[PDB]
Amino acid sequence: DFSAKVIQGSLDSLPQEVRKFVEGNAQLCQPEYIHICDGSEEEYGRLLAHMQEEGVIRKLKKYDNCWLALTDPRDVARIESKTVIITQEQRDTVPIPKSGQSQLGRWMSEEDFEKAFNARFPGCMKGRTMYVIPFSMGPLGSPLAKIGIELTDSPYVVASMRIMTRMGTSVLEALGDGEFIKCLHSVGCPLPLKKPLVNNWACNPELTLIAHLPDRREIISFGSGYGGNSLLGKKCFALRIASRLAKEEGWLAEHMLILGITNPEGKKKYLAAAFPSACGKTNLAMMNPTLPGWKVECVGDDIAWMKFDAQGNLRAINPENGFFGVAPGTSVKTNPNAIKTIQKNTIFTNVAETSDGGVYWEGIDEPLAPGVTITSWKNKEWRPEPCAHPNSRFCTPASQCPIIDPAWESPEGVPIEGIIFGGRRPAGVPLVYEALSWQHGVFVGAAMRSMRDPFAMRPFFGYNFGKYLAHWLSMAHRPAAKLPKIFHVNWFRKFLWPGFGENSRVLEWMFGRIEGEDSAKLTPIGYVPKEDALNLKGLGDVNVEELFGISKEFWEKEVEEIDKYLEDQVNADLPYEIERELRALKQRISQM
Ligand SMILES: [Mn+2]
Ligand SMILES: [Mn+2]
Ligand code: NA
Repeated sequence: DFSAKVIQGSLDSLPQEVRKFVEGNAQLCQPEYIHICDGSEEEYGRLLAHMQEEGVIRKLKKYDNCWLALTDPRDVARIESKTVIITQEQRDTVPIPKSGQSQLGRWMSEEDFEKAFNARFPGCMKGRTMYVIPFSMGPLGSPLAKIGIELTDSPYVVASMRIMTRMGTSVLEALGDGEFIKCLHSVGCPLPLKKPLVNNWACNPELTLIAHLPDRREIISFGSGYGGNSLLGKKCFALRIASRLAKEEGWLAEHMLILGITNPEGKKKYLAAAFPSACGKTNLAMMNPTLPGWKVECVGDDIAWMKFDAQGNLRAINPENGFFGVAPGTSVKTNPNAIKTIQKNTIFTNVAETSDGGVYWEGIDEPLAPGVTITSWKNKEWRPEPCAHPNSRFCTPASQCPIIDPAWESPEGVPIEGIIFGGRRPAGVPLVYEALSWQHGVFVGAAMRSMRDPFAMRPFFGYNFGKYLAHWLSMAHRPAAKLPKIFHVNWFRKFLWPGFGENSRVLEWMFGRIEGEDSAKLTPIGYVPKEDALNLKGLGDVNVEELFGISKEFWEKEVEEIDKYLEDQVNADLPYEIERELRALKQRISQM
């Protein structure tokens, strides 16, 4: 019994299964106190003040209620070599490759994990508070939303999870006796400290391990307090666990932005998009379009959960409640909507601090006022090695985005009429092309690169990628399902295209193609825009010949390399339809 150690809330008031989870890991981890989070503003402010008192965070006096954390240099990102999924058979988690290691995930046996678990978690929270975070992934009470409970010994995680999810007493009420994802986290530094504490950031880099057990509905993470390792809603739940749930239940959990686009007549369409690059999604999702009368609005910039309703519409929600964006490259010039979002109630991690209480990073594109000296993320003076860590972050409420979509919290979701795959390619791949079919579209997603990153999901596949491809293809056999039109974009051909707000011109063409305009020319790789199909007013003389140019020699090599990749990495689980599209594309290119 742990009722004596409860410092907020009550074990009695919890649902029986939530109590089992809290009390069981309390017995294992042995925390001093147990804090059931209510999600309130009072709880949030006093927790920030407590982190301030202990040197864990610093207040940023320039802004309204903004904070800065500086971490141990050994704990600054997701570590893929210590990120694992546990199933009975390895084959269900990753395809068995013909050669070498799998690039599509990392499996660990139930037995191996059991040893690792017992060598870490017993007594790991000694002298620390165990925070119980009840959180909803998606608008509270949405039919697409899923609920979880995160146990953690890190106040930084609690604060960050308040921004990145809906959390508090309301989630416990909405949950009741229903199912939830069990999330267990520890920084892995029980008191008294065995190891020395670096920069007031508790971590155990040697024993760091981020484990997923989809069959048990469990995420178990140890040793890292950073981002995707500690905010277990973000990658562990929303992509890795969710994609397995999505396979079982007939929906999709994807690494996609969701944006709403409006034409000058007020007609609205929603698009989803997967890019492998860090900045690529936020650039597009928070874009200021340069075309007169066109509007762009953000539903989300990272995760999309998509399900077909009874009318056959692919409905999407953003399961997150905030933005955990990469800080470097966030420019006052070329990303003003993102900068506006972060001016209040934002937790920054590993960015540089100015003398006047502001933030700084590489690519901010705003010169500092005279006198203003910079302190780097290592807490030392800096003079124009980088001032901010390249994977440094802002953690900010989604509601504060100036162009947040009015339907971003709609429980039914938004109707996805188009899915966009993206890649940074210097040669060969045109500005934009549209997939010939759903099956070809799935192949396009599988052939993405900028290391190859199919669906932008390489580090996040929750199960076998071959079976993931088969799951995608199976959507074409759902009764009366209106399949989204699929496109591939490449802003970075050479640079022949300005990009930024001008990409709205490419989105107009996608919009019109969805409406059924004959504004397309057929090519061996798919449909491209016609001569004069794009709106180029205000751009001068852009080289549309070389920009939409399709070289026989390039694409011959491209399909060969895709063939080798998919044969090697997906192997026996590669669905016939993907191997068909590959040979079909190979054949179309041979006839050029
Ligand atoms: Mn203290
Ligand atoms: Mn992401
Ligand atoms: Na610190």
